[PDB]
Amino acid sequence: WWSKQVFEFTEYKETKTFASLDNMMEVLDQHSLDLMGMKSQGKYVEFFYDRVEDWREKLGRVDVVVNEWLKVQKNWKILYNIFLLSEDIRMQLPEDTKVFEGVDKEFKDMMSEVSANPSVVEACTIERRDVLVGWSQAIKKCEKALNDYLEQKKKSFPRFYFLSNQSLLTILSNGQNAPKVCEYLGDCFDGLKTLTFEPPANPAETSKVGIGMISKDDEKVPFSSKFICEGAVEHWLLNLEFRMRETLQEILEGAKNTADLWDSGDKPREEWVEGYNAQIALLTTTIVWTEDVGRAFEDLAGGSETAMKECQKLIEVRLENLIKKVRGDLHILERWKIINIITIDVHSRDVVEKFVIQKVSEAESFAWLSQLKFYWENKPDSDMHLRQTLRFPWEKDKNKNKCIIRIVDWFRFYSYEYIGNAIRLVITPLTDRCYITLTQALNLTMGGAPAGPAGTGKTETTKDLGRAIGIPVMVFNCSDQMNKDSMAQIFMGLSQSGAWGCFDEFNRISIEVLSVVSTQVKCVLDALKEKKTKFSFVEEGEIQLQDTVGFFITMNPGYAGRTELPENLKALFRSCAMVVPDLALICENMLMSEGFTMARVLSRKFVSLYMLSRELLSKQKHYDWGLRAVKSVLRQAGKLKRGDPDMPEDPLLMRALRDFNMPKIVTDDKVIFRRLIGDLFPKLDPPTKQNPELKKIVQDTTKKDMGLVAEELFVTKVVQLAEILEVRHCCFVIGPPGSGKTCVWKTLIKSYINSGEDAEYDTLNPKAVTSDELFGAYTKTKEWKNGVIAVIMKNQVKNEEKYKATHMHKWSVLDGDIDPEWIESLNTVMDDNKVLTLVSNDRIFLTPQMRLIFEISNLRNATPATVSRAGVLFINETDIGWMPYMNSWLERSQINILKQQKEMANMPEYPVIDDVAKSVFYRCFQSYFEQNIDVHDKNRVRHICPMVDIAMIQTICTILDALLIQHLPKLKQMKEEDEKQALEAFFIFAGLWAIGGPVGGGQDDSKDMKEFNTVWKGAAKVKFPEQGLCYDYYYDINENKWNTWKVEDYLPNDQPLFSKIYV
Amino acid sequence: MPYVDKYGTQSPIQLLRLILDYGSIFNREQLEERKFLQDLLFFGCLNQKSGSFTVDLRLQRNFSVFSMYTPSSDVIKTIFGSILNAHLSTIDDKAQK
Amino acid sequence: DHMYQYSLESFITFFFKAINRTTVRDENRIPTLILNIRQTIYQWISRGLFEKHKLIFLTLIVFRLMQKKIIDVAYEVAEMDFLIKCPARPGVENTLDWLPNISWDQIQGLINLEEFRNFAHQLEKEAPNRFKDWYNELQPEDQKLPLDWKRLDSMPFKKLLVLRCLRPDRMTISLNNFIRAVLPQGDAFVEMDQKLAFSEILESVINEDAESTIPIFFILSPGSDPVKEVEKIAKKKRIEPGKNFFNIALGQGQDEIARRRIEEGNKEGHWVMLQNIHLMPTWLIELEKILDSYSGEAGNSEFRLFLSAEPSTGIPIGILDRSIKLTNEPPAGLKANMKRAWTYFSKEEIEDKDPKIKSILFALCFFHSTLIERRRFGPKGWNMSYPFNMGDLRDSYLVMNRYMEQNQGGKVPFNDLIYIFGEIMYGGHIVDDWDRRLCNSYLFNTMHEQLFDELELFPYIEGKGLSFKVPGQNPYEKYIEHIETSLKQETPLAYGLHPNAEIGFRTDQCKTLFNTLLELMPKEQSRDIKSSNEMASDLIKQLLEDSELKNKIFNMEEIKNKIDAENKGPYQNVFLQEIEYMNALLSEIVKDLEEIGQGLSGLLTVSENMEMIIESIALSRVPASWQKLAYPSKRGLQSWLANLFQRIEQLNIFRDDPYSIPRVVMISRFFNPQSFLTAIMQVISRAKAYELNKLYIQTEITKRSIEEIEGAAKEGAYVYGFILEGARWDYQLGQLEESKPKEMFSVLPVTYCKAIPLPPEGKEDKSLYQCPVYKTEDRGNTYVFTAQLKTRFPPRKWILAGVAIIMDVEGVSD
Ligand SMILES: Nc1ncnc2c1ncn2[C@@H]1O[C@H](COP(=O)(O)OP(=O)(O)OP(=O)(O)O)[C@@H](O)[C@H]1O
Ligand SMILES: [Mg+2]
Repeated sequence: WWSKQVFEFTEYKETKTFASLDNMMEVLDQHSLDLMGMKSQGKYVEFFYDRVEDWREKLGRVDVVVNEWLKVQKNWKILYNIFLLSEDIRMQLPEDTKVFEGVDKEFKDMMSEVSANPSVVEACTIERRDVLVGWSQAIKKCEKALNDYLEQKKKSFPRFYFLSNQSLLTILSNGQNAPKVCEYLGDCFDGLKTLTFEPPANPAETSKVGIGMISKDDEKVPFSSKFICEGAVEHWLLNLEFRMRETLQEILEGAKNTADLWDSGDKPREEWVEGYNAQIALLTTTIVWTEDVGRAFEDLAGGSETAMKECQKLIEVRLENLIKKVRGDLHILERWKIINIITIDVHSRDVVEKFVIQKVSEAESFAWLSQLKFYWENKPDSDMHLRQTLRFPWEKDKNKNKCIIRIVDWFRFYSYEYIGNAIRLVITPLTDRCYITLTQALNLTMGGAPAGPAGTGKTETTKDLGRAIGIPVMVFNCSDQMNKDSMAQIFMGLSQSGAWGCFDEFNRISIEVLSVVSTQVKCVLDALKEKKTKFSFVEEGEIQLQDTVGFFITMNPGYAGRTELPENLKALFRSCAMVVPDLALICENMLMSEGFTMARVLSRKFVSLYMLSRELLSKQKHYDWGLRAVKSVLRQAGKLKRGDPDMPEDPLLMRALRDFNMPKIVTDDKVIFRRLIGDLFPKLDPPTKQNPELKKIVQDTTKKDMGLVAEELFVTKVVQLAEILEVRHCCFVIGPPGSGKTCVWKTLIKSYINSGEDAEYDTLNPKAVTSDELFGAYTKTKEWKNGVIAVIMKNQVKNEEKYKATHMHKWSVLDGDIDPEWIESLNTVMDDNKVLTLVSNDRIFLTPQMRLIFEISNLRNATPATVSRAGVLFINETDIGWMPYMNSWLERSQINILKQQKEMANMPEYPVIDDVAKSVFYRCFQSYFEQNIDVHDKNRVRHICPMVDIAMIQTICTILDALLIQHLPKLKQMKEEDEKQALEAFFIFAGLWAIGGPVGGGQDDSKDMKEFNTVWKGAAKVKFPEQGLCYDYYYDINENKWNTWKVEDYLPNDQPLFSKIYV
Repeated sequence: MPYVDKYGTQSPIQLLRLILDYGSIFNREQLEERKFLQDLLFFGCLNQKSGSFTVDLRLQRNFSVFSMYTPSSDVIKTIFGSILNAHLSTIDDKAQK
Repeated sequence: DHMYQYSLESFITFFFKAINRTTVRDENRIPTLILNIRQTIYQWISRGLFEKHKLIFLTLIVFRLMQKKIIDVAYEVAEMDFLIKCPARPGVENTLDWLPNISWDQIQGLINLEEFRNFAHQLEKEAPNRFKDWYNELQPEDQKLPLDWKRLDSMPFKKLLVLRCLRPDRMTISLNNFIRAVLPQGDAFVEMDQKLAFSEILESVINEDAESTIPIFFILSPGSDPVKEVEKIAKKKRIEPGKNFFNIALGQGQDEIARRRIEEGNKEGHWVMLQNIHLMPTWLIELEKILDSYSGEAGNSEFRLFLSAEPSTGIPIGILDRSIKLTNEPPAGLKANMKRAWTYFSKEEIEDKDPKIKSILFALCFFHSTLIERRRFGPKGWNMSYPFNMGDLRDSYLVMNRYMEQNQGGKVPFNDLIYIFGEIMYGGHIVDDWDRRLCNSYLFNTMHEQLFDELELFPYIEGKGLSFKVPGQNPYEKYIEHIETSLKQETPLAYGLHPNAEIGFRTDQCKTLFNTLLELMPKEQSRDIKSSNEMASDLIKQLLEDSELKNKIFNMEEIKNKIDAENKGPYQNVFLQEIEYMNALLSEIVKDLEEIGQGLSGLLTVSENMEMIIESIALSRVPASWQKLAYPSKRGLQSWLANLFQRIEQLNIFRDDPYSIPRVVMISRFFNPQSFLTAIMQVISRAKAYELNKLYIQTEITKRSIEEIEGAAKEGAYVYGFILEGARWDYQLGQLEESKPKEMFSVLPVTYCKAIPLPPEGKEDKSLYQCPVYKTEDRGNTYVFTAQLKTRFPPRKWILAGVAIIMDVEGVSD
């Protein structure tokens, strides 16, 4: 292997490189392992050790040199790429740039010389290894010098500290190329993803002229004049950071002037909201809300009782008028620009309701001071220069109205950061209380920590507070890899630029590094109390301080591997208590999102149903009563609301809740749940809604080509499935072990074919195949094989039978038992976002016309979260029945169709059933199962395995089949009277045996047989002879005497093995 | 008797179900190929109180169940009595009883 | 408890030291040496132990001397097992009025002992003349019984046992008196090291022991600094300017400086104090290795290492062992807590502040003080343990301080300030929200317009005679002097609790000291003839097999077949769901029982969970797997089985005539009570014509007893088995009133539960009081629904008293 091994050079434009060395590397390591040990350990090997030891030393030498280029090439690649295409950064550090360029050219030459040499380790020798180590040390020095330069840049711009060093380096390298820089500002800022640009003079150059900014959701804010990108990357980005604010400030002055004008003005509120931006609109709503409330308090000091009731009335009319606007078709950006307003105007209405009920008639009551108030006033006696520090020009002007934000003795200016229409959380009495705690912490210049259980989303509340203020909010997540140095940089960066720091999973931090954080934070907090413009940190003392900065840490008491915070740190951070958000207040918003006028009253009713439903219904895993299920029920109700707005809300909601929950609910729970629904809307009468076109075509297709009886219960399930597939991309057809779950989805496809166009379906069993092999994994050799799921996803898009060309609806069927390990790989597809994740990292997007159908017996292995993710459908065994099989078997329509259109050529021919014979079998089947309680009684008949009703019928049919073919010629020769006895007899014999086999187990098998013998002995007109078991007798057509089974007297054989000898 | 996982469902058994209904088996080499299987029959032999007590009810539905009963005086005497009588008759005319 | 691990080696050095301290020269050396060892070892360990555990450890030493019979005491081995754990035995419904039902069930365990076999019948004879009189008398342990029980009262152990069973509260006090009599020079062991305080102990312990190689370990509680006391003592022993000795505080990066200091310290001979040792768990494993190397080297004489740390898990066992442990706990009392609150606040800040602001600060200090004293009470008190620090009180002052500086001459808003104190300042700690309403009561009572005028901080004080008021305007020094005099004696009544609520604490305190002492009790007497755990499990198994458990299980199919399912009711739905849960419990416990019963008498593999069930039966704790099933109510194993059969009895009467609901239902005996309440409302919603959501359940207390045959009253549902804690519901008055002093819990009569629509707006009624109901005495997230009842007193009084309803108190008849 080694005497002849090699390393091909792969050009990196322009350096030959060692790529794929690791494959050789691993083989070399394996040779070193066994080879070195065997020579010393082996006695024979000890004699010839003078050979193995020399070879082992050579193998050992190879590894050091091999690790050495890898440690240099990767790091050399990075530092070289910092120098590459950076004249700006080249001129800045000439001493190192030149030293580095020297090393790179040497490295490019040495690698070319090696591609001429054979084994790299043999070529490396020792002197070469020492030279490589020296070059690597020289390159490191360049990295250290570059790191110092980055810190100076980090001091200049606060956003750079938050940005990753790899991104930072990229931005500094491409300082000329503006559009590439603007790409990474999405990571720094809450909004402002990129910038719009004027097409340049020469097409080769990238644009500098910024006309507008683009949000993360593509909302455009146009700048007043052209924004030119100046030289230094930090210098033009800091001018941009200020130009964001300036432009938001400049529009608000226009927005508030037009805000007063729309009130009395002919132009509606809802139309004015459209014109302006989601952030500015929402602020200006809150501003004219506070003015409005302030005019209502001043009137009530006059004595007008109606002042509070009219302010209530007005706020409740705008809420309704806006609710109609979300219902009528809008643009998805305009949805939240309008729905975020719905979530603040609902709270506003709840505030004025609360003021009228408590009867608070004084301004500067706590109740008014408590609420987050927004004031647009040029206060001529400005205290704002004392309360915080004046930063921006407009704050210092004192001739133009500034935006101030007052709440319980904490007044700080609206900083104008751009958030770009991220969804505002639903306001609730807990979040109002939470805002009080955090604001008081800032008022006292100390940290504010909210502690709650998992799923509370406390981090999201603290973010949405800073969003209302318009200060930037940064989110940090700690995986216990955080160091003193890495943490210090964040705090240093955060202090430099006014920015709220929220720490996710702060609880899971090493008690060592935490005791630093406490000292670092203490030094900042100590500076804020002094209120000094500049302060001195432990290292890198001279840093710009800003009063507007605040530190928020989110602890989880219940989290596993929790570390107790030091008493010194606990005293600094004010603890707040956090509870799960009330299901009424979230549901109320979701209902107002879909445009229900009575949403409030319905929400309190809706939540109460679900809460009562969990308690009174039997605990089922397939039932989802979570918020995620509620939204998916409302979204369906919302489309139906938009269809018929003129219909009242309470009757519409009634019909929606019943329709969608009925399928999931079992028969035991269907009766109670229907009666439970009656409690909420007793006067309202629900009318069942069924699509007549879909129901007709399903019934017609099932008789024509499926050869199965279109039973009113069966067809209802198919229609219910078809609805679920339309709303929900992913669906679970759950059910009992023996039903027609498979037939229901199969019938739907053949109906879609008759309805529209042919619908390909790719059936697989996920549980059967190994979880790794199904999804597909890397082999020993560096090559990726396509998974069974993964290839169907490539095949269904194009270049296969399932290709999306002529097929309106395709869906891949899965019929395995759901598992948390197996579903975890598919959990990305389960979610609303149609994204597929693989080990190869090949990106596949699920089409809107693609669906997933899972078919499971028990959802016990599945997680409660997994049930929420998708739309469930339960099929009750009794509702389908076994009659439709029996009717399909007696008609032979099912069987006849399968023979006509299958690749199964070698299929046994089923006997022709006489009209007289059919009418006996039909009566006999029906008469023996319905009338006999004793047959289905657990006590009377003891089974070994829990056989399903359907399974026993399938065996009767297959036994009866063979008995007819053998005696078909005899049944025609016989008279109809003795034939009618003979066909009954055939059934009894077949029935006996079809339930006979399953009978067994217990202490004695004989006792369980005798019990079963007794009940079956009453087999209508036909009787069995006494002192014999029903099994021991078989019906003879010629004799008609039920002649007992004749056994052949054993014959001696010369077989040596005893197991071969058969009696 | 095939090893059951945490989840209480056997991977080798679940495969047989895919074969019985759909009649297509995905080969671990060339997973794109359907590899349809035809004119196949499967004859189960299941021992209770052994490994997994019960198999999946969706497979067990496709199979027609049958039971062998535990040994009986009348069953034993007819089986073994006929073996011994055929061998003891060759030994001696006596000692048949 | 963790960090109480003591080395063999350190114990051996203390044991030897005790021998060298003995000055007797073979006159009575062998006796006096034993006595000196006990004292020497006890005082070492006591320092290491917390205040609450110091009692527990002394109880062991005496019981272990008694077990081995080193000192002659009158006891029985069976009676010592009964003392450590008393099983409540049901069977006898007949009790005495004054005696609690729980006390009677403990007496039925006492009857099984041969010495107190005849005690049960003696008790019935002249009970009111003697036992009632004695029960009622305070310090009962000193009082002699007049029924010729003087012979039991001579023998201190046998007496001690009877005192627990009758009066749980006086056990902790009586035990101390028993300990003193039995143990030699026991009066010196009770006094212990209380006379020497703390500062004198620390000066003594450094000089007398741990000269070299044995580093000193400090365990500090919040608001206590070990460094301040050691530095004063350090200066007297040797010249300590801060150069010779270094008080190095452990921070990240300063681990190398501490390593250099300790390395330098050994060869130099100067002692080295390290603080916040718990803050670096990696460095303790490193430090351990350095101490082991230096113990083998043996650097310079008169060298020590002081280490101080908050108690925590993941501290190395090796360090905790080798090192002497010394605990410093601050004096525990309302007055002692109020004093510590004012000492925290800087003298020179309070003098500067005007009389108005310093007066309201005082009332806040009290408010902070009283919350720590409530934490000491479990259910009756908070219902939950929440951390409270001085920093959370300081925070609240700094906000208050600003509000007074803004208002100036204009009157200060309490309404503005009180919300902040309830929702923010001490809202942050409370998540449950039931404790928050209690938290606001204290606050609302303390903060009001009249506060600035002299006003009682303790609630109401109508005929209590404490007369403790907020001090009038005077100099700062005069505020503390008035605090110290006026608080004088600390009682439950001061916080707003009832006197019986303090007795109940000594009960809960007493119970914990014996549950710990059971674990600690070593070798299980070292055989001999007491019944084994597996025998005791077999005996309980036989009692369960004697009962028809397999018959008691209800087949779902039979019950469903009896119901038509067209005339079905909401009630019928709840029972069907309830009996299913019971079936699942009753099947599980019979499976676990018949499996463990087979494992005892049959050759089969014994699972780990089954060994735990056997262990749990001997202890007579409810099993963990069983506890998880059905109700979350903690009881004795024998009480649980008796309670379970009363649940089963309620389902048996359901099985016969299911359609006909029983005239009086018992909410005290359901799996979910809430589920039943949703049912009673459903039945009303059908009969009436409005939304179920709008209807709220409203309880009304009825004077009629169970005797009344009137049932299924239109817009109604009868209930019984409700029990009220911290108050008494008088039948004749028809209202809630202050509890009888000696009666701990007051059973409610037949409760009528009506459904009626909610008020359109939030309405506050003074007469109606909202008390929560809880399934268990613990009251920890077992809230079901808010019951309302009529009270002549203000509600504020009752929320402060903590008054709640409990379903199972073990004061249920028969
Ligand atoms: N309307 C009908 N009348 C009679 N038999 C029917 C009818 N519809 C379907 N069947 C038959 O009932 C059986 C249903 O098979 P299917 O695989 O759907 O059952 P399943 O128990 O849901 O299966 P799995 O456990 O694999 O999910 C098949 O024999 C099917 O042909
Ligand atoms: Mg199937």
